[PDB]
Amino acid sequence: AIAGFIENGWEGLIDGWYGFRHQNAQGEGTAADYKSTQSAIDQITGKLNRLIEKTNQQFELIDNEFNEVEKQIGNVINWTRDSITEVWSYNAELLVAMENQHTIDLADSEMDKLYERVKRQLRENAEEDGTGCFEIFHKCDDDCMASIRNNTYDHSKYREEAMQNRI
Amino acid sequence: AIAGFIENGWEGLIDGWYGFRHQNAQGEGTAADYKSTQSAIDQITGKLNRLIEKTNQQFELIDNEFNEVEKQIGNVINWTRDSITEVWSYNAELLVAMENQHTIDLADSEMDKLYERVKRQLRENAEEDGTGCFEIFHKCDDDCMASIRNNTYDHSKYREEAMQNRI
Amino acid sequence: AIAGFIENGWEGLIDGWYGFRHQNAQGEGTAADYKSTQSAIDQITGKLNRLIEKTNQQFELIDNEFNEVEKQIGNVINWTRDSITEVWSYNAELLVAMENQHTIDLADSEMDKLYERVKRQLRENAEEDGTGCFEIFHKCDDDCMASIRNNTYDHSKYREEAMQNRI
Amino acid sequence: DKICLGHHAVSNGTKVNTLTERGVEVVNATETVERTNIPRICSKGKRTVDLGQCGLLGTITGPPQCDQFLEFSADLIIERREGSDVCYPGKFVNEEALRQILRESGGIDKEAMGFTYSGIRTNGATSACRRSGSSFYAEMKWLLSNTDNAAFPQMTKSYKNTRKSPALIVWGIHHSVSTAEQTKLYGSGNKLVTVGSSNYQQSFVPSPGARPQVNGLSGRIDFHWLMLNPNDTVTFSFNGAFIAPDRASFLRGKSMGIQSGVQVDANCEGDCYHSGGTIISNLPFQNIDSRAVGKCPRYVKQRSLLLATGMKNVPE
Amino acid sequence: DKICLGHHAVSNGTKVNTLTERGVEVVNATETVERTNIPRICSKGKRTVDLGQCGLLGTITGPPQCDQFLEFSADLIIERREGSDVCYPGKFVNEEALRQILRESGGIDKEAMGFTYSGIRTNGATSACRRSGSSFYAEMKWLLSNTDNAAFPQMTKSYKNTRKSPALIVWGIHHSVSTAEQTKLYGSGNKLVTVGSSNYQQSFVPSPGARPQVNGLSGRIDFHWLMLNPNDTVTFSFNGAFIAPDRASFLRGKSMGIQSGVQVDANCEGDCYHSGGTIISNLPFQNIDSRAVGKCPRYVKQRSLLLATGMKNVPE
Amino acid sequence: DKICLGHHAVSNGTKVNTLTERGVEVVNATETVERTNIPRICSKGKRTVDLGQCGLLGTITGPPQCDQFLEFSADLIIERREGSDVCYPGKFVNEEALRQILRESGGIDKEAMGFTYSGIRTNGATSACRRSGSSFYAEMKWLLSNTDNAAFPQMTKSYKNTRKSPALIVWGIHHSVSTAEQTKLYGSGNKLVTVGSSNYQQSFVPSPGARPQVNGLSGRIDFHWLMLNPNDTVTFSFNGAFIAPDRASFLRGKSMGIQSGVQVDANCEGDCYHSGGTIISNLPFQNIDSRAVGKCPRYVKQRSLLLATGMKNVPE
Ligand SMILES: *[C@@H]1O[C@H](CO[C@@H]2O[C@@H](C)[C@@H](O)[C@@H](O)[C@@H]2O)[C@@H](O[C@@H]2O[C@H](CO)[C@@H](O[C@@H]3O[C@H](CO)[C@@H](O)[C@H](O)[C@@H]3O)[C@H](O)[C@H]2NC(C)=O)[C@H](O)[C@H]1NC(C)=O
Ligand SMILES: *[C@@H]1O[C@H](CO)[C@@H](O[C@@H]2O[C@H](CO)[C@@H](O[C@@H]3O[C@H](CO)[C@@H](O)[C@H](O)[C@@H]3O)[C@H](O)[C@H]2NC(C)=O)[C@H](O)[C@H]1NC(C)=O
Ligand SMILES: *[C@@H]1O[C@H](CO)[C@@H](O[C@@H]2O[C@H](CO)[C@@H](O[C@@H]3O[C@H](CO)[C@@H](O)[C@H](O)[C@@H]3O)[C@H](O)[C@H]2NC(C)=O)[C@H](O)[C@H]1NC(C)=O
Ligand SMILES: *[C@@H]1O[C@H](CO)[C@@H](O[C@@H]2O[C@H](CO)[C@@H](O)[C@H](O)[C@H]2NC(C)=O)[C@H](O)[C@H]1NC(C)=O
Ligand SMILES: *[C@@H]1O[C@H](CO)[C@@H](O)[C@H](O)[C@H]1NC(C)=O
Ligand SMILES: *[C@@H]1O[C@H](CO)[C@@H](O)[C@H](O)[C@H]1NC(C)=O
Ligand SMILES: *[C@@H]1O[C@H](CO)[C@@H](O)[C@H](O)[C@H]1NC(C)=O
Ligand SMILES: [Ca+2]
Ligand SMILES: [Ca+2]
Ligand SMILES: [Ca+2]
Repeated sequence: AIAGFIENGWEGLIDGWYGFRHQNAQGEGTAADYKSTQSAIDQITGKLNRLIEKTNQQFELIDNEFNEVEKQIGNVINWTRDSITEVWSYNAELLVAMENQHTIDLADSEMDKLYERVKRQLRENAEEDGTGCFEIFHKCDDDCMASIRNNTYDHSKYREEAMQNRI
Repeated sequence: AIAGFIENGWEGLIDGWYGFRHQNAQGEGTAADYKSTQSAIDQITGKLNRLIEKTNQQFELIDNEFNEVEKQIGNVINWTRDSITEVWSYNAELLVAMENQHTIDLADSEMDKLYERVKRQLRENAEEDGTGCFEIFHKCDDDCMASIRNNTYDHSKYREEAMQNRI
Repeated sequence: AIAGFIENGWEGLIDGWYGFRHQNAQGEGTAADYKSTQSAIDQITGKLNRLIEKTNQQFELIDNEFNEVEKQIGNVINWTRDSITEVWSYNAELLVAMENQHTIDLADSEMDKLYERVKRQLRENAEEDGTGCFEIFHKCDDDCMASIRNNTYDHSKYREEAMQNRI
Repeated sequence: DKICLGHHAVSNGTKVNTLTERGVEVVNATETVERTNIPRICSKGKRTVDLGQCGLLGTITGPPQCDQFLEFSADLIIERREGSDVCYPGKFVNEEALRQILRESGGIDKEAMGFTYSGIRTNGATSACRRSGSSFYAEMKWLLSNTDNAAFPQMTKSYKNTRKSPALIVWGIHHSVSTAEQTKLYGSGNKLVTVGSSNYQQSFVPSPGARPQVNGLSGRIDFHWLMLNPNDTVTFSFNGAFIAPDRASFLRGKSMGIQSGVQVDANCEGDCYHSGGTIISNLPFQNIDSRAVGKCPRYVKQRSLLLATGMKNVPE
Repeated sequence: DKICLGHHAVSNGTKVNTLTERGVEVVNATETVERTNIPRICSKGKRTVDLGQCGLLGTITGPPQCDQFLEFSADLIIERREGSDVCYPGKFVNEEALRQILRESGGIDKEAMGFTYSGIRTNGATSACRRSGSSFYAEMKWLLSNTDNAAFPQMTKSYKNTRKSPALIVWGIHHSVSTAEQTKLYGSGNKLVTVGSSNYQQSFVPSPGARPQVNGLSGRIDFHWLMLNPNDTVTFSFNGAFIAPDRASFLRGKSMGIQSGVQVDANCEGDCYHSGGTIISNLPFQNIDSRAVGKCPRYVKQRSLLLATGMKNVPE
Repeated sequence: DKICLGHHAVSNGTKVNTLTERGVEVVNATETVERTNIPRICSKGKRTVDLGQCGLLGTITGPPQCDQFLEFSADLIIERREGSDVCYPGKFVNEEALRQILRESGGIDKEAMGFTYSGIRTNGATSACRRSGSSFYAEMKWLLSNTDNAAFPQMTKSYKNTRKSPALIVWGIHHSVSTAEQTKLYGSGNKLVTVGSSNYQQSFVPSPGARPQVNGLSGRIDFHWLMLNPNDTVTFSFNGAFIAPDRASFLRGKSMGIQSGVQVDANCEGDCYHSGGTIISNLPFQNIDSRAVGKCPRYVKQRSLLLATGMKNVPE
C-alpha cells in the first residue's frame, strides 16, 4: 500500500515539503524532514526577495491627460511608451516562465538529494523498490526508523543479518 | 559490439528519440520508447508555442522616407529606435542561448530518467557496464526483453538464477 | 580521516578543479583530474566569450551639457534615457544572477559525472561510504589507484577477491 | 545477455549556440529571425488606396493629381515617392503632424464651408494647375481684386463646425514674386490675414520676393491648418494674399498609412509592411527593415538565431 | 519492512507557466502583476496642494481662482480637470514644458520685479477677472496709453536676477478684437514687444482681429515665459499690447505633480499615482495604468503572471 | 583501502548573487560593470580637433576665435565650455540640430558664393569682433546703406549648389537697438528679408529694441541656416538688416563629436567618451556616465555585478 515520490506526492504530509513514510510491525507512520524542507523554502524566499523589488527610479509626466500635447511630439512619446511596454511585457513573461521552471527543478532536486542520502546511509542493507522506497532486509522498529530519519543509522550493526536475507 | 548513450547516439534509431537495444541468443534488436520520446517532443512543442508568438501591438510611422523630418526630432527618433534595437537584439541572442542550453539539458535528463527506471526494474538481476547498458545475469529471450521495455519485468522471477550467476 | 565532495571541498587541491584522493598501505595522495577540470574551465571560458562582448553600435549626443536644450524635448530625452537605463539595469542584474546559478549547477554536475564514472569502473568491487568516497574491498596499491584515475582499472581482475570480502 | 539505453543521432547535425558554447550540434533546429520578404503590399481584406502621383496632403487642397481622392475612404493608405501635395509651388506648414493625422484617418469626408464673395474676383488660376487649361486647387479659391491694381476690400468670413467631430481647416497665404505682382493682384498697401477660433489666433503677412522657379513659377503658396472643435467657429479676416478654403474635412474612422515602392497584391493577406513589401511571418524577430510598421516581429540586428528543437547530436 | 521518501501535495493546486508547459500545477504561487487600485490619492507624509479650480500655470499669473496659491509650497501637487490657468481668454505658449517645470518645483516664492511707469495707464481691467468687480491677473499689469487713442511711448524695463536660483519670468501679449480697439488702447501704428536676456531673444507682434467670443470676449491674452539665470538680466522693450509682470517666481525645492479625478486621503501612504488613484504594491509589474508616475511597478500588457512559490503538485 | 572524489576550495572566497541566494561564495568571480575611467580623451589613430575658444557653430560664420577652423578636417571633434559661436551678440536659430549635423560632419570645406554688390556699403564692422581693430564675422558681410540714413536698394542674390553634396547655407538678420539705429544703417521704412529654395521658404522682419548689453552692445544678430540640395538654388531678397554669407559649407565625411573638460592624449586609443574622459573596457556594462557616447558598454545604475568564474566555495 505504501509508496514514494516516483509515483506521486502525499496529500497527508502537512508539516513539511519532504518526508519519510515507513511500514514495520508497529504500523505505518509519516514524518517531515525539517532540513530539506527548510533548504527549499529558503531558496524560494531568496527568489522572492530578488523579484518583489521596487524600482527606486522616479518618473514624471511627459504627457497630458486633460489638454492633449502637440501631435508630432505626442506620437513620438506614444511610440516610445508602447515600445517600452513591449519590452517589459516580454521581460515579465520570460522572467516568470524561467523562474517557475527553475523553482520546479530545484524542488525535485532537493527530493533527489534526500533520497540519495538515505540510500547511502542504508548501504548494503536495503534495495530500491522503484517507487521511491527502500525495502529494508532486517527488522527495523520505530527506533531504527527514527535513526534513519535523523542520520544516525549505523549500517554495520545490521549488515550481517541484512546481507544474508538478501540471499 | 553493442553500446548505450554514454558513448554516443544511434543513427539507426529513426522511430523515436530514445530507445532500447538488446542482445541475446536470438540476436540484436532496437525499439523506440514511445513515452519518453513523446515527453521530450511535448516540452519542445511547449517552447515553440511560447516563442512563435506574434505581437498584437500595432505601430505606426513616426518618420518619413520621402521627405525627411526636421533634424532635431529625427535624431531623437533615431537614437530611440537604435536603443530599442539594441535591447531586442540582446534579448533575442540571450533567449536563444538560454533556451538551447535548457533544451539540451532537458533531453539528457529524459535519457537519464529512462535509464534509471530500467535500472530499478532490474534490481539485483543486472549490473551496469558503464556505456549505458545492463549486463543481465540470466537468459533473457525476446519476450523477457519486451517485458523490460513495457515495464512488466518481474525481477523476482529471475532473481534466484541471477544472484547465483553474479557469484 | 579522508573524505570527498559531499562533505566539502579540498583547499589542498591546487592543480585542478576536480580530483582524486586515495588511501592505501603506501599512504595518502591526491591528484587532479585534467579532463573534468578542462571541461569545466571551457564552459566558463565560453560564457565569458559571450558576456565580455562590445556593442558595435555607435551612439551620438542628442543632448547638450554646456547649453541646455529646449525643456520640452529635454524632458522627453531624459524620460527615454531613464527608461532605457531601467531596462539595462534589470537585464544586467538578471543576466548575472541567471549565469551564476548556471555556473554553480554546471560545476556540481561535472563533479557528479566524474563520481558516477568511477562508480561504474569499480562495479562490484567497492561500496559508496556516503562522503564521496568508495571503500575498495581489495588491496589497491599505487598502480591500481592510478589505473582507476586514468580509466583502465579492470574490475574483473579483482572481482573474485572483492566479492568475497564484501561477505 | 544485455540491454542498452540510447538516443537518436543524425549525420546532418545543425550548429546552435548555448550559454557555454558556440556551435554545438543538435539533431534539429529552427530559425527565429525572419529574412524572407514578399515584394508586394499584401492588401487582401482591406480597402486600399494607392495614392500614386497624389501626395497625401493634396487630398485636402485638391491639386489635379488628387482629383480622384478628395473624399477617399480606406483601411490602408499607400504613399508613393512620385506623390506631390502641390501644383502651384509651396508647402504645408507643420506638414508631418498633418500627414500622421491623415495616415490613420480612414480617409476624409468634405463639407462646404459656405463662403460667398462680392466686390472681388474669385477666379485666380495658373498654368501650374492644369485641368481644361489653367486652373487651381479644387478645394480653394484664389481671391483677387476686382481689376488689376484695384483695392481689395477688407473682408471677414466665418465657418462653424456643426458636427460632432473636429474639422480640419486649411487655408493659404500667397507670397508673390514681387511687390509689383502683389499690387497687381491685391492692390497696393500692407496685406494682412488673421485667423481666429476660440483656441487659436494668428496673423500672416505675405512676403513678396524672388524665389527660384518651381514649375516656371517664382511665387509660393503656403498652406496652414488647424483642427476646429465641435461647435467652435473659425473666422478669417483679410484684405488680400489669401487662398480661401471652399470646404472643410472630417476624418472618417481608422486606417494605417505606409510608404512604398512596390505593387499592391489584393490576393495575399498581411499586417506587417515596409517600403519594399510585406513581412508574413510568425517568427518573433525580423532582420528586414527596422522601420516596418503594422503588427510586426521585432527588428533585430542579427541575420540569424537558431533555436534548437532537438537534443545534442552525438554521432559515431 | 520499508521506508519511503516523498513530498507533499495538495488537492487545491495552482496553474502556472514554465519554459516548456502552459498550466503546470504547483503547490503554491503568487501574483507578479498588480491589479488592485486604491481610488484615492494617498498623501500621508507629504505636504499636498489640491489646486481645484486653479490651473497650475495660474499660480504664476494669478487669476482669481488662484489667489490662494500665489506662493504655494508642496511635496505633492494635484491638478484637476476643472482647473483653468486663465480668466481673460487666452493661453500659455509652450505650456506643457512649463507645467513640467512647475510640477517638480516644490512650489514658488514670488519676488517684486520693481518696474514703475510714467506717461501711461496701468489699470487695465476686465469683467472676465472678477474680484470686487472688474479686475485682472494679480501678478501682471495691463499697460494702456494715457488716454484713448493716445500714443504709447516706447519703453524699456529691465530686471536682474540677484538670487542664486533661476527666475521664472512671465509676460503677456494682448491680441485685440480689431485694429480699431488696438488703437484705442495703445495708439495706432505697429506694435512690437521684444524680450532679451543674455541667452534668449524673441519678438512678439500682436495680431488683432475678429474671432469667437469666449466669456463674451473676443480678445485674447497669451502668456510667454523664460528661465532667467542667476546674475543675468531680462529686458523688455515695447510700445503697447504688453501685459507686464509685477513679480518673478523662484522654485522652492522638489515635488511631484499629478493629474487626478479622485479625492486626497492623508491617512494612507503611497508613491505611485495615476489619475484614478494610488498603486500600493511591492510587485514588480502592474497592469493598471501605463501613465502611472512616481516610483512604480513597471507597466505590462498582461493582467496576470503567476510566480510558483512551491513544487509541482502531483496528487493521487 | 579507499578512493575519494573531490573538488577544490579556497579560504578567500568571493560572494556573488544567484537566482535563489544573495552572497553565495564562489572560488572565483569577475566584474561586469566598468567603473574605471581614464581622465583624458584617448585620440590615438584619429585626426582630432580641439575647438578651444571656438564654438562649433562659429566655424561656419567665423568670429575671430574660430579663424583657424574655418575649413577644419577631423575624425574626432571636441567642444569646450569656453567655446563661443559669436562675437557680435546673438545666436543661431535651431542651433542644436546644426550642432548635431556638424559633430558628425568630418569637418567642412568652404566655397565662395560669388555675391557682389553695388549701391551699398559692405564694410559693416564692430569692436565686438576684434582683429586688427574693428572687424566682423569672416564668412559674412554686414551690408549697409551707402551713407547714413540713405535708402537701401531692394536686392536679390542667388546661389546654385553645383556640387554633389548638400550645401550648408547660413545668413543673419540684424535687430538694431532702436528704430533710429535701424534707419541710420539701412534707411527708414519697413525691412524684409526673404529666403527661398525649391524646398524652403521663410520671411524675416527685423525687430529693433533695447536688450541687455552683451560685450557693450544691445543689438543682436540672429543666424539662420538651411541645407541646399545638389543642383538646387537659394535666393535671398532683402532691403536691409541682412547679414549676407560670403561662402557656403560642404561636409567632408564622417566624425564623432564630444563635449569635454579634460585633455587630449594621442598615445591611448579608445572609442567610448564622456565629458570626464574615456571608458576603455570590454565589460558589457558601465556605471560611469549615462551620456557616454561612441561605442560603449551599456550604462547601468548598479556600481558592481560579479559574474562567477568558478564553482561554489565549500571550505572546511
Ligand atoms: C491551498 O490551501 C491552503 C488552505 O486554504 C484554507 O483552508 C480553508 C479554511 C479553506 O476554506 C480556504 O478558504 C482557506 O484559505 C492555503 O493556505 C491558507 O491561506 C489562508 C488565506 O490566505 C490563510 O488564512 C489566514 O487567516 C488569518 C486569520 O484568519 C489572517 O490573519 C491571514 O491574513 C490569512 O489570510 C490560512 O491560514 C491558510 N491555511 C492554513 C491551514 O494554514 C494555501 O495558500 C492554498 N494555495 C494558495 C495558492 O494560496
Ligand atoms: C503561498 O505563497 C504565498 C506568497 O508568497 C505566501 O504568502 C507570503 O508569505 C511570505 C513569507 O511568510 C510573506 O512575507 C511577510 O510579509 C512582510 C514583508 O516581508 C512581513 O511583514 C512578514 O513578517 C513576512 O516576511 C508575504 O507577505 C506573503 N505574501 C502574500 C502575497 O501573502 C503564503 O504563506 C504561501 N502559503 C503556504 C500555505 O505556504
Ligand atoms: C579568476 O577569474 C578570471 C576569469 O575571469 C581570470 O582572469 C582572466 O584570465 C583570462 C585568460 O586566462 C584573461 O584573458 C586575456 O584577455 C586578453 C584581453 O585582450 C587577451 O589578449 C589575452 O590573450 C587573455 O586571453 C582575462 O582577461 C582574465 N580576466 C580578467 C578580468 O582579468 C583569473 O586568472 C582567475 N583566477 C584563477 C586562479 O584561475
Ligand atoms: C525539425 O524542426 C521543425 C521546426 O519546429 C519541424 O517543423 C515544424 O513542425 C510543426 C509541427 O510539428 C509545424 O507546425 C511547423 O510548420 C514546422 N515548422 C517549420 C518552421 O517548418 C520539423 O518537422 C522537424 N523535422 C523533423 C524531422 O523532426
Ligand atoms: C497617445 O496615446 C493616448 C493614450 O495614452 C491617446 O489618447 C492619444 O490620442 C495618443 N496620441 C496621439 C497623438 O495619437
Ligand atoms: C535617421 O535614420 C536614417 C536611417 O534610418 C537616416 O537615413 C536619417 O538621415 C537619420 N537622420 C539623421 C538626422 O541623421
Ligand atoms: C535632463 O537630465 C539631466 C541629467 O542628465 C539634468 O541635468 C537636466 O536638467 C534634465 N533636464 C530637465 C529638463 O530636467
Ligand atoms: Ca461630403
Ligand atoms: Ca516672496
Ligand atoms: Ca574650400
